[PDB]
Amino acid sequence: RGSHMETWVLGRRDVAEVVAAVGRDELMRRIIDRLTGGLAEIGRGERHLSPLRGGLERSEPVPGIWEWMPHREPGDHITLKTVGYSPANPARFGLPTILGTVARYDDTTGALTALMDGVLLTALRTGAASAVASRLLARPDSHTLGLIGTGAQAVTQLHALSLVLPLQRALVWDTDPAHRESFARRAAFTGVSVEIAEPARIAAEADVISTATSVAVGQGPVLPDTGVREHLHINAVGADLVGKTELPLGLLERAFVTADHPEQALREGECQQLSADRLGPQLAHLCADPAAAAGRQDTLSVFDSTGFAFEDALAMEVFLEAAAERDLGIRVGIEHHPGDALDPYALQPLPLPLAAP
Amino acid sequence: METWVLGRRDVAEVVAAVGRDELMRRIIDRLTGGLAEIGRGERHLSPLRGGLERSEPVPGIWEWMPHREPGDHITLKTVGYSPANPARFGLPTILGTVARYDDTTGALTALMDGVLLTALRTGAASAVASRLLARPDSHTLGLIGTGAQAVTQLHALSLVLPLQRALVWDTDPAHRESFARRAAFTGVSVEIAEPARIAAEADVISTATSVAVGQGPVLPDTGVREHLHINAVGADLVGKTELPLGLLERAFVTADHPEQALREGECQQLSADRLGPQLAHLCADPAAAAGRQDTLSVFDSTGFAFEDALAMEVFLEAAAERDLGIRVGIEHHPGDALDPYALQPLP
Ligand SMILES: NC(=O)c1ccc[n+]([C@@H]2O[C@H](COP(=O)([O-])OP(=O)(O)OC[C@H]3O[C@@H](n4cnc5c(N)ncnc54)[C@H](O)[C@@H]3O)[C@@H](O)[C@H]2O)c1
Ligand SMILES: NC(=O)c1ccc[n+]([C@@H]2O[C@H](COP(=O)([O-])OP(=O)(O)OC[C@H]3O[C@@H](n4cnc5c(N)ncnc54)[C@H](O)[C@@H]3O)[C@@H](O)[C@H]2O)c1
Ligand SMILES: N[C@@H](CCCC[NH3+])C(=O)O
Ligand SMILES: N[C@@H](CCCC[NH3+])C(=O)O
Repeated sequence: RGSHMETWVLGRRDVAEVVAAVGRDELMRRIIDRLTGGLAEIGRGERHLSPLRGGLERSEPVPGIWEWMPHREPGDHITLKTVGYSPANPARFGLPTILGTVARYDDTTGALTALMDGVLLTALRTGAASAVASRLLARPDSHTLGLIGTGAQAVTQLHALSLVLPLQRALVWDTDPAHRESFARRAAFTGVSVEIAEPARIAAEADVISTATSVAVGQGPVLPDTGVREHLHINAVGADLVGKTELPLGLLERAFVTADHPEQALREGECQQLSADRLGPQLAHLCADPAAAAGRQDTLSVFDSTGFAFEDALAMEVFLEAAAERDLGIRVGIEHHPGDALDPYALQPLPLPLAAP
Repeated sequence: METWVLGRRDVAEVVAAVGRDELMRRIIDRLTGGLAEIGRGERHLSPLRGGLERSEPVPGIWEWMPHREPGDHITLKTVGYSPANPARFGLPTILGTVARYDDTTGALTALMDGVLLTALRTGAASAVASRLLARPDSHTLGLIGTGAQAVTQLHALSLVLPLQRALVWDTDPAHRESFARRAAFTGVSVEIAEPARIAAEADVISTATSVAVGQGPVLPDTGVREHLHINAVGADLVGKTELPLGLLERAFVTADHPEQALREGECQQLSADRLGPQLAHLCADPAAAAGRQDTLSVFDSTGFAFEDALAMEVFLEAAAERDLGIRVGIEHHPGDALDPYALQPLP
């Protein structure tokens, strides 16, 4: 742990190479497996939920939030995801709405040991979480997926869920016609047929639904309370600003609701709409004991998804394992570790030339 | 767009090209101007920092410190306090990094060392406060704690006050005995002296210790020169203080960040209504300080992220001028913003 040590940086090209080498399906399966196992450890009391995430809300050019998401594994390392939600990014800047990075700090010394992209990782672990929850709460013969919001998360929602359920078709809606019209192309690699459908038809026909929209505060719901199939399972994934919800209260009030992180869901999930005592067991509890969801595949269920840093730490480990196996990334001395630990000015600039000019 | 990364080597090169005094002055100047802007209501204090307490190896904390300049950028310092680092690992107790994110898009635009930058802006803040609240003819500086921050407390204060000597103490004999050579570059003579003597002879003191919660105080509850000014710089865990209560309770106290001070500063010992005007208020109206040079004063320093934003800008200006640093594509920006898998080209 001496001063010599440096930070392992995985850039955009290294993350691409992991995907190419491992393959999209297998990478996602790995992340599903890792999350499943980690959530079960939480459910058994072996590990703790992450502290509540925090952020700085920004009103322009459309309201969004930039957040910090710490998770400590005592004695090992601290993970921090720094992540923005800026829902004008695609149309104004050609950038994703969700832009972030994930860092690892040594628990013992506090040294920054690794840093990587958070955009891909976030999309993957968020799809994976919906898959963990849906494998438990959706009918195992579910064939039709509904998606409300067909932006970036929708892509990994469909992908992840196609890996745990025998999906054959997706019925999809977005309030931006261009975004719903491009979804078939973005979704084609999954082999799942895509059709555009209005929310009322999605509600009526889907076996499982994911909502993942940039709906503004107080502008929900995004799925009307219009008649749904009895066994419907919904992943409510949209999460950013306090005040943002996507599901109608009438539906939520008659569902079995599992939150990823109950205290956080009550603040910024659909559980904003509910009292604490109406919540079913949390996702970690279901992972430790799937029968705590007994019977809930045949009745209305909702997985309230907010995202928490433990999920990022687990996904990051999957990337760092595959990247280490292929020798990827670079090492950069970012942090100053002075030769004399008590002398901040003990720096080492490049030596000066000796020869006469 | 890619992230501009300034590592230890680039930071060393800034110091070598600009020089230590000049770099410190720039930071003093930027902070003085920034704090005065806060004091006029043109800018605002950072939100309260947060952290994760760590019990081992000895109690420490790893913290996150955000600051937003709306429409411009967001700064985040991530910083550990791990006071076994020097002796166990040869690492500084304070280890961190500073990142900048575009406010509009969220994108990570710059990343740099936080170790040097922390020590500089922390010295600078004491200099800002001391120029206001110490006697202008102050000749004797006292330092309690002679580790990393002491070096920049001395340097910064030597630039703003006519200091002739530093009386110093550390509970680790090796740490006090090495201080004269770490300080030599400042031209201020160093003498090792016990806390009772430092308390009684200093014109200005900075306390900057890794004292544990429940340990200390680091000066005795004694009589002091009437005009004594103290910078209380140690700050880490909730619970941690350095000064005796009887000294604090008869001082005029200014905090860098009053809410933060009340939680993790000397002001943890005081009720909220005993804090006086904050540092930014004095910076915008130096006349409010001028009567308090001749009676006991304390600057309660915790550090806040605005200071890190300002110091980082100084470094980025100097680095751009010499085109230092590298560019790394860290964040994935997919060719289609709505397609996370659009990673093309595959390697
Ligand atoms: N739960 C988690 O772990 C997690 C993680 C990542 C992102 N998120 C959240 O998922 C949501 C979507 O993120 P993204 O990366 O897909 O954003 P995106 O901008 O790529 O896609 C969101 C889409 O929602 C559409 N939309 C807005 N209002 C709508 C409405 N009323 N009905 C239908 N569609 C609507 C937009 O037109 C856009 O296509 C955000 O709230 C984001 O913060 C959650
Ligand atoms: N802005 C701020 O106010 C700010 C910024 C950086 C660091 N700090 C804080 O300043 C303190 C010191 O940081 P550092 O980087 O110099 O750490 P360091 O470990 O380099 O030096 C601390 C020194 O304090 C000494 N010490 C411990 N207990 C003492 C006692 N009772 N009396 C005298 N000396 C004692 C130690 O032996 C050590 O040499 C920490 O609390 C740190 O978190 C505050
Ligand atoms: N400003 C709020 C945001 C909470 C997180 C919202 N997803 C906070 O820091 O507490
Ligand atoms: N655990 C506390 C620590 C505050 C920072 C102390 N200097 C928090 O997150 O609020």
